[PDB]
Amino acid sequence: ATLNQMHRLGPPKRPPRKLGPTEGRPQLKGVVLCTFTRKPKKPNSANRKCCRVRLSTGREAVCFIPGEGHTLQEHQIVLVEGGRTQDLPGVKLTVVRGKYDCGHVQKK
Amino acid sequence: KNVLKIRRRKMNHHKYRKLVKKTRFLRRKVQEGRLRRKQIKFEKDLRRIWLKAGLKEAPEGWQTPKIYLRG
Amino acid sequence: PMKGRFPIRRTLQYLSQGNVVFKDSVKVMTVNYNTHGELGEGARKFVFFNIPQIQYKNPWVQIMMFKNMTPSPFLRFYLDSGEQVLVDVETKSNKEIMEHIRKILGKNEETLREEEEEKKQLSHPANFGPRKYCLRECICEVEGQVPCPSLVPLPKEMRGKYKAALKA
Amino acid sequence: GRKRAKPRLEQDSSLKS
RNA sequence: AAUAGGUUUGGUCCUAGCCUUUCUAUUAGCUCUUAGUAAGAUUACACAUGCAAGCAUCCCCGUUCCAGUGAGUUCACCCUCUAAAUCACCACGAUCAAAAGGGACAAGCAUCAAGCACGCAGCAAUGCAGCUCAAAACGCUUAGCCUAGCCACACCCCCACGGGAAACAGCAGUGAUUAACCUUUAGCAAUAAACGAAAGUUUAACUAAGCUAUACUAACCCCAGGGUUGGUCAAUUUCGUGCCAGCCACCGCGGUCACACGAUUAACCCAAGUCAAUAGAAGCCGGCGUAAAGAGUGUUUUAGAUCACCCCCUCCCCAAUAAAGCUAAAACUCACCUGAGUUGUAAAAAACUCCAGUUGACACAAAAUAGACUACGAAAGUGGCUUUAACAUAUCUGAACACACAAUAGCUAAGACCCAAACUGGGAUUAGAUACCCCACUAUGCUUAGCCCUAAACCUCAACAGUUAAAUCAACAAAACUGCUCGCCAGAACACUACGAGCCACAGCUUAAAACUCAAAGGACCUGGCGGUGCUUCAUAUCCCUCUAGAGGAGCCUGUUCUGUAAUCGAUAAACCCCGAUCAACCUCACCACCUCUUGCUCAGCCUAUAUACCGCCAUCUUCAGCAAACCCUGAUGAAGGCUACAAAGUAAGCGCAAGUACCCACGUAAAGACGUUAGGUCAAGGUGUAGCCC
RNA sequence: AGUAAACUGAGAGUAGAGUGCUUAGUUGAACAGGGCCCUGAAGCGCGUACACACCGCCCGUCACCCUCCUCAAGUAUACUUCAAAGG
Ligand SMILES: NC(=O)c1ccc[n+]([C@@H]2O[C@H](COP(=O)([O-])OP(=O)(O)OC[C@H]3O[C@@H](n4cnc5c(N)ncnc54)[C@H](O)[C@@H]3O)[C@@H](O)[C@H]2O)c1
Ligand code: FES
Ligand SMILES: [K+]
Ligand SMILES: [K+]
Ligand SMILES: [K+]
Ligand SMILES: [K+]
Ligand SMILES: [K+]
Ligand SMILES: [K+]
Ligand SMILES: [K+]
Ligand SMILES: [K+]
Ligand SMILES: [K+]
Ligand SMILES: [K+]
Ligand SMILES: [K+]
Ligand SMILES: [K+]
Ligand SMILES: [K+]
Ligand SMILES: [Mg+2]
Ligand SMILES: [Mg+2]
Ligand SMILES: [Mg+2]
Ligand SMILES: [Mg+2]
Ligand SMILES: [Mg+2]
Ligand SMILES: [Mg+2]
Ligand SMILES: [Mg+2]
Ligand SMILES: [Mg+2]
Ligand SMILES: [Mg+2]
Ligand SMILES: [Mg+2]
Ligand SMILES: [Mg+2]
Ligand SMILES: [Mg+2]
Ligand SMILES: [Mg+2]
Ligand SMILES: [Mg+2]
Ligand SMILES: [Mg+2]
Ligand SMILES: [Mg+2]
Ligand SMILES: [Mg+2]
Ligand SMILES: [Mg+2]
Ligand SMILES: [Mg+2]
Ligand SMILES: [Mg+2]
Ligand SMILES: [Mg+2]
Ligand SMILES: [Mg+2]
Ligand SMILES: [Mg+2]
Ligand SMILES: [Mg+2]
Ligand SMILES: [Mg+2]
Ligand SMILES: [Mg+2]
Ligand SMILES: [Mg+2]
Ligand SMILES: [Mg+2]
Ligand SMILES: [Mg+2]
Ligand SMILES: [Mg+2]
Ligand SMILES: [Mg+2]
Ligand SMILES: [Mg+2]
Ligand SMILES: [Mg+2]
Ligand SMILES: [Mg+2]
Ligand SMILES: [Mg+2]
Ligand SMILES: [Mg+2]
Ligand SMILES: [Mg+2]
Ligand SMILES: [Mg+2]
Ligand SMILES: [Mg+2]
Ligand SMILES: [Mg+2]
Ligand SMILES: [Mg+2]
Ligand SMILES: [Mg+2]
Ligand SMILES: [Mg+2]
Ligand SMILES: [Mg+2]
Ligand SMILES: [Mg+2]
Ligand SMILES: [Mg+2]
Ligand SMILES: [Mg+2]
Ligand SMILES: [Mg+2]
Ligand SMILES: [Mg+2]
Ligand SMILES: [Mg+2]
Repeated sequence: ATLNQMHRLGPPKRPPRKLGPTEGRPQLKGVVLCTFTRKPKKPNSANRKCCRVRLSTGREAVCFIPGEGHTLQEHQIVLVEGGRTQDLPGVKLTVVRGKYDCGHVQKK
Repeated sequence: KNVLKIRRRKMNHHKYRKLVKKTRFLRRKVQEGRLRRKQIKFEKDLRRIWLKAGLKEAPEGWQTPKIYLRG
Repeated sequence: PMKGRFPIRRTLQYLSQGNVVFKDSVKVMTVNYNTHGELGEGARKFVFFNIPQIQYKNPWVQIMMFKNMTPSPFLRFYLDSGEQVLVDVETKSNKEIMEHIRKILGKNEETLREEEEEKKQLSHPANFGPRKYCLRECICEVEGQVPCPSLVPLPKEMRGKYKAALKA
Repeated sequence: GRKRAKPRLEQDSSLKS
């Protein structure tokens, strides 16, 4: 662009950054509604344990439960963090193992 | 060059024209309702003017015309 | 690279190289110059090269330019008293124009040196405060004085935790 | 549908040796 | 974004997003020794209890400060003028600083483009009709700020007469709420403030403590944890698991050799921390033929530029445009004569048969040849003839919207109608044929008057000016650039969409997002594969025809398949099928049933799995002639490429062919036949890797 | 081309066992020109969105399915604005 055009338009304006599923927050509290498994998108093959939780913000979302084995049940309290499950489309939240009702994975 | 980008646009426009074709009677009823609200929104904006200026009724001999009708 | 011809003109170093600082009387400087003609070449270079430097050193002086309004180029200064100073610049180089107006309406080097000294009185070395306004923030930074407790702990006798304990 | 790796991503230990 | 790195492809280059590495803060997990220091609700939601303003010979003064919070939000800065206040009193001043006046002063959105009285003159009466605004008015949304600090607020109604109602955004503390979570300590000794003439009195300001790895600094005889270890990126042994469990910031990993999962061992990094999530810090001088981007065309406005004086060489004509008039060829129609068929195509059917052929008359349709020309016009467009009018600008640039245009298609009204022709109807094709093929006919193509305002409106090259020397240059296109200006662009897709607004448009046009989603999308080029891919020349027992004898039908022999059986295996398109077998009544034998043996003919054994781990020996193109180390050169030292004999960048060991040898020759037939192709055949010739069995 | 065709013998392997295989000999032909739909090769091209390489890639209707958004009848709720005024 010309100097006159650069002057007339001004300094570039960044797009307002897009808040993620945590709404720009490190963690959120949630209440487990249901548990189920999701199929990863190809070429991956697995039954990845997920759950639907109602977040403290009111919105419901699907959250991946990491680790081998969990004991989550409907009406239980969990802390959820950000981070997408790469092979699960639409799953952008992760349950924090070792907080509230979700305990640490039992060794071997 | 290839026409793959044109082909994406081609299908989008075909499906849109076909969608509008299928629902042209619903869209006509929706458009009619919007024009009514548009006319009401216009009449309110003019009424706001004379009311905020201290008048109690529209200026003598003023009739707000219908500026959104096909006629 | 930087856009335009002579990109040096759009650098803070270049703009600070102006030597013309107008006296407080100068309020408006109008420049009448011609786009074409060999005798108005210095006035064109003056507008091109030096008007930016003059404005930088004199931000509150209005500078207005006028193209091809008269047969010859000239500068006219309007002073607060109401006096007008006409400077004919036809046939003069841009460097001579800058030297001319510096002589008749620019502050001399002595008047400017004084102002710089009066500014140094505003930042007294003996004062303590934020680094923005003062060289040092606290006397603890002076060698020989009791250092800061954040860096060197104080003797138990100089601490209130233990003065009250003995007294109580 | 046996996973077919990319030939360019194929790992080699020639440098490690 | 940097000293950068990873990631699109079969490959290269380019573009581009995403991500990695760095530094902070908060929260989470796990872990944690001491001392000093600094800093410390998520919430302008609700608050139990205590305290936070007194002083003083009564008056006054103070409680209008300090402390708090960040809801609201251009009252903060400069200048002018001038109060209150300080200087005991006067200050004819200084200091400090309100109100008023002038100026300046956040971000995003223009899909907020018009605001609607926003001005001026006059002593007044009153007169004029102006004022702001794309250089962003008006409006919406967001946010305390420019931090020695300032502004704002003080439960709410902007205010606080009044009303709702009964107030911690003072300190300590509590409830609810949030991922977020400090003591219901002491002292007025210091400093600050209030009061007093003063000794002094008071103060949850403050001072000194309490609590907390949030940080800094120092230390530790004793005591280390957290994460990571496929690549980016420092660092993995042995097991388990077997596309499952799980993992991953990105690319990706996991189906029997998992450095990527889990455990275990070891290692790496940091360390009283570690680093999971989140947030922030680093973002315009780059581009627009083909990647996102020159918006269909021209003009001009406020302005900008130096390409304007100087200083100069393509006026007139050819297919600009508008109007009026005109017609040569070919149609249509009509008439006479003649014929009995005409139309339709790879071939038919349907259709017509007042049909066809010759001759004559004959248009509001369309404009061979010229035109191999490259002209006119702003573009769109413009190619029969004549005439009239007529093709802006003595500096350039200048609009999605202003102004005027703008192919084809389409709309409204009235006409013309030869031919063509969506749609429709009929014929045929087809598994179907709402197509392609044939016939008929309509809207429409034409005229007139209005609209509509789109195009692959494209030299896919913005206007103007200048240069041919530099580096010629990613690639291709069209040799590479400079100055200047306007327009436009900032990953893909959503999306020529939604909503808003405007429009003679109403199933429309113009302008044009977001949410969810992804790690690509994309441009150019190379190679390979493939083509219902072109041309050319070929196959010599050879692709077709030609020549001879066969197979395909019958019986039998034999192999395979299928079925059957308690009852092997292997081969199994060419390149399996009288094949491993130059050979099964027992044996062979590896199969089935029953019985028996257990250091066993063997310093055991296994014809168990895997020919997709192999050696060995082979099929196959091969009824081929090529493979190729080592060098050299071209393409900018890109993926790539390397031949011309009157030769122009190739030289080539070796291997194969060839030669030679065998058979009856030098002929023929054998033999030979590389590299590579088919993860081709064979673990059951034998051997053997790995895994499995051992009464 | 001593080829095809026909006829005859021997051998390998077995205790024996093939209309099989290997091999020796006998008699002994016909045609050999013309073409490129097909088949395959060679050369020189052209296109390419395929690269798991046409048994490729790939578009849309419908079905199922989750995530997000738009439109939308009637109705309800909440919020904003007024006095920045007049007698
Ligand atoms: N909008 C005006 O009336 C106006 C007045 C003076 C100057 N300009 C200049 O026009 C340019 C475009 O301005 P923008 O980006 O704000 O407008 P824009 O292009 O966004 O258009 C918005 C409005 O301005 C008009 N506009 C557009 N281009 C214009 C032009 N060149 N001149 C005049 N009007 C124009 C449009 O018709 C419309 O009404 C700028 O260079 C601006 O300085 C515009
Ligand atoms: S800064 Fe001076 S004593 Fe701490
Ligand atoms: K990159
Ligand atoms: K008092
Ligand atoms: K605030
Ligand atoms: K308030
Ligand atoms: K005190
Ligand atoms: K790793
Ligand atoms: K003609
Ligand atoms: K074109
Ligand atoms: K090819
Ligand atoms: K037969
Ligand atoms: K082999
Ligand atoms: K074997
Ligand atoms: K084996
Ligand atoms: Mg993760
Ligand atoms: Mg689409
Ligand atoms: Mg922590
Ligand atoms: Mg006073
Ligand atoms: Mg003031
Ligand atoms: Mg605009
Ligand atoms: Mg909108
Ligand atoms: Mg706020
Ligand atoms: Mg309160
Ligand atoms: Mg209030
Ligand atoms: Mg409190
Ligand atoms: Mg905290
Ligand atoms: Mg006193
Ligand atoms: Mg403390
Ligand atoms: Mg991936
Ligand atoms: Mg593996
Ligand atoms: Mg293993
Ligand atoms: Mg591991
Ligand atoms: Mg493009
Ligand atoms: Mg253009
Ligand atoms: Mg266009
Ligand atoms: Mg112009
Ligand atoms: Mg334009
Ligand atoms: Mg514009
Ligand atoms: Mg347009
Ligand atoms: Mg048009
Ligand atoms: Mg028309
Ligand atoms: Mg016709
Ligand atoms: Mg039909
Ligand atoms: Mg017609
Ligand atoms: Mg005509
Ligand atoms: Mg065109
Ligand atoms: Mg232009
Ligand atoms: Mg985009
Ligand atoms: Mg369109
Ligand atoms: Mg649209
Ligand atoms: Mg709309
Ligand atoms: Mg038979
Ligand atoms: Mg068998
Ligand atoms: Mg088999
Ligand atoms: Mg096999
Ligand atoms: Mg085969
Ligand atoms: Mg037996
Ligand atoms: Mg037997
Ligand atoms: Mg056995
Ligand atoms: Mg094999
Ligand atoms: Mg020989
Ligand atoms: Mg041979
Ligand atoms: Mg040989
Ligand atoms: Mg195989």
